[PDB]
Amino acid sequence: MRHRKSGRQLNRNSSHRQAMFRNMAGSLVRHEIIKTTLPKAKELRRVVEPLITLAKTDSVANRRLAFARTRDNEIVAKLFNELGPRFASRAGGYTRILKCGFAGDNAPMAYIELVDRSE
Amino acid sequence: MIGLVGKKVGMTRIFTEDGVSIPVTVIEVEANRVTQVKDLANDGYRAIQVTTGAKKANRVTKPEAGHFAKAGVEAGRGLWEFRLAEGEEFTVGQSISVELFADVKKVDVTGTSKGKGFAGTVKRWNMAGQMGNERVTVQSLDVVRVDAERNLLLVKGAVPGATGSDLIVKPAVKA
RNA sequence: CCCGGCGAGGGGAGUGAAAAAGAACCUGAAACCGUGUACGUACAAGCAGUGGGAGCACGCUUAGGCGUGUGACUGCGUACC
RNA sequence: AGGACCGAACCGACUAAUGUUGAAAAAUUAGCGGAUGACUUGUGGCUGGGGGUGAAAGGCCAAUCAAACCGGGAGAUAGCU
RNA sequence: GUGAAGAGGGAAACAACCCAGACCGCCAGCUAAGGUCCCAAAGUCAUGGUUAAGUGGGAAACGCGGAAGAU
RNA sequence: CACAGGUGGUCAGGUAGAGAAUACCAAGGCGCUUGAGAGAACUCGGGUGAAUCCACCCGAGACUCAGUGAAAUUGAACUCGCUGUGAAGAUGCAGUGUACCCGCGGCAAGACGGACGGCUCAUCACAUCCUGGGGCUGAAGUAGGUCCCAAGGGUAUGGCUGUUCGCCAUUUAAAGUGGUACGCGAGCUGGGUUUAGAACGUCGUGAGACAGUUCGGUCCCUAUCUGCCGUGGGCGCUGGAGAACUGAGGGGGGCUGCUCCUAGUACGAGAGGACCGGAGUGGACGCAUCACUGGUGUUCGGGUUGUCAUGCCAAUGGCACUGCCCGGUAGCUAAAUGCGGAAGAGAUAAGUGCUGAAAGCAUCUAAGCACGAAACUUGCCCCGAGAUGAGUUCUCCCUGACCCUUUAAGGGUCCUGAAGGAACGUUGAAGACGACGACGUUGAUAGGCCGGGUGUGUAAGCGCAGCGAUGCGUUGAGCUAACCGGUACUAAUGAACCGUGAGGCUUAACCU
Repeated sequence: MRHRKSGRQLNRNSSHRQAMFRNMAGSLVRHEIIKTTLPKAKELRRVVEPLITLAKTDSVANRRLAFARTRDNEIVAKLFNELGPRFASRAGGYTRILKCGFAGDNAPMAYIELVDRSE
Repeated sequence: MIGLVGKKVGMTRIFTEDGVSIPVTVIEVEANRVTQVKDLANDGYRAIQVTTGAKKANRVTKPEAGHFAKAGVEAGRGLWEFRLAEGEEFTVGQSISVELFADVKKVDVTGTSKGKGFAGTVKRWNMAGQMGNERVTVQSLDVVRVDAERNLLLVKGAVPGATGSDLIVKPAVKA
């Protein structure tokens, strides 16, 4: 503990944290833009980027894994058809964080979106 | 006599011909070049300042850049001092290799303990206070192998601190 | 009329002798909370006051040494029923 | 048929902890005990203060009992702060 | 006799120890106990003596010793 | 109090279920009154934008827990230690020493915090006891009494007496003796008294009390400063600033069993029998590490019982302690060890000594004049110039102008804004909060990706066999958070604030 540790404390149940991560990832892949605190945005990016990278390759196993980790038929249907080819030539950095001004001393807020988000 | 400064990279085990496992620590010892010489007449005592590593010119402060340019040497990551044993005197810009420890077989290692949170009385003494960010000196340690071309030094047992820390190796005063 | 949020509240103009009378509304001190004016305090030990005591701004006899606030230091100093 | 056994609701505070201006002027949590019998409970009424009640702790009688509250004796009281 | 009902000065401190009974004010001088190296105001004053252990600056009986005292 | 506590009856479904119990579901109700903010009027310096009328945001002063806000207490506090006196341990009296001002996290030498009694491992003496190791006592054994690093502050029966109790008897692992208010009645309790009800009677004008009666019974509060440890904001070391060290002072530990030969040598008639501490070998404790020897590792894989869902299977996700187990990445620990407590030196009590008397002897000393015990200090590991006596060394920067006065450690205005720091982001092996290391386009600081490593175990699909289960090649496959070397794919942009503009007075030496 306190040495070479990844991930904030995030005091809560592990299952609740996983459900929250899945919900935020689904929201991001659906709307391609979210407003949330910097730690939450970073956690969402960390949890979603592996899914996007896996979705780059179209296969039955990849689709099944995405469905298992997302539990949304519509979301997986959207994936492997648009996001894949859109970011096929890009390795990493599929999401960007923009500072939307302010709390400053209570909790920061920022927008998390895709590299393009359109076109 | 004089000690060098190295960087910890890792620790592993070494097997001898007879088949004995001895813990060793990976320490990279860059050639320390003397930057300043302090004498009795001016500074009041005999000493030599040693610099190791390198830093980007952007982050190097102008006073430090001027001090390094005075000695005509590249700017390093820090400065260290060692007290001479009334022996031969070095000169500014004289690079020092790791050959000195190649014929001593006994060295002492000084490092910085890794930081840790507040510890209870039982944890510390078995008085509460700050743990880590403190000196750690280990003596009576014998160098296992010395590699001049690789600048790699091995010492029996472990050494203080974690990977990437800076340690100081000095001749074993006790004898 | 303006700021304010199309509220509350505040600032102007007017009425009002007076708004240093605005519905918390005659006269308006203290304990308590902030700002400004002048001074002491980051090498200095105890009922925190008493005399001496260099200065710091101002008004005085328009200097000639007085008073409006402070004492760095120094002799003395174990509150009341 | 069990003052029978295990085991829900339910009942007892028997034990430990939570607090002693508390969440409550005696309550809460975790175990323990009974769980067809001397069981419990919804509602209605009776037993009244030198008294009633009390499987006798002189327990309880409106969060108080070795004799409760209100107004009068009483602006009471020997001694005392 | 003091305090009880008296201030002040000295004994380093202190209520019973010594001098000393404050009407008030004045940047004056002289005494008592106590001091005159400093702290702290005053002779590092003068003469005749004991003292080598800091006894002074804490001690009984007893043959200089006796003599061991409190973070 | 919209309280967390209490309130009597009826409606009583599905699955695995003997069950109205257990776990999830049908219709229905909820995600809880602390977890989380805007730009906060106004004021300053700025850059950006069509050339008066200005518009956008940053770096700041001005709110901050998105906050109302109570709590016993409080004569005034500028609230240090030691020694002596004191109605008796003096933060306040006399003498002496130390300490920069104001905060934060822990430990209580103790504040006589505040409103009798013993149950007391942390600093103390007797064997102290919230359950480590011991040494002695011609101890018959167990056991007492004597001693160490030490304070089980929850507990026996009893004489002197009042009981746990102040002296002690039997004591076992203690039933226990005071320092600190016997550390707390800011813990408990009465177990006998003055005090929960009886209780012989008392000293006592009375108050006040009877450590005297036989049984005794219900005792309250949310760290105020202070001492120690660590860590912060301001200021000063005299122009400012960044680094590296000397050093006045201060911090804690010097434990202990065996053997090899040295040497069965010396000494010693014989018996007897070392100095040798020359080298290795154990245990208690301290620093540090995870490659090795065990755990955790609710973030990783696999197996499995019930239940809801993906329209059904295969296969998955949610719940049942992480639903229950096999493990286990990095990290954190000990159940594992590299080192440590040196060697040596100074002065030492006792003791051992070169020449040597006074007083033709003697003798450790009178003259010349030397060693030495686990005692003391260096030597071993250190911090430390707030040491105001404020140190030493190296380096970087400012080289302007004008006006006025009460004409000097003077004041004011325009411009300049150096080195350095802070402001914000990535962040860490730094972290309660501060603070500290590295980077910010002149880049691997963080995220992801590439290949590898560890872990887990034969993922799904396909065709065959078994008329079920299930197996075969696909396949040492799939997945892998924290590990390794690169990748700018993404985020740290151009920037802006403080901080200056030649540095006071006196004196000695150099050309004027």
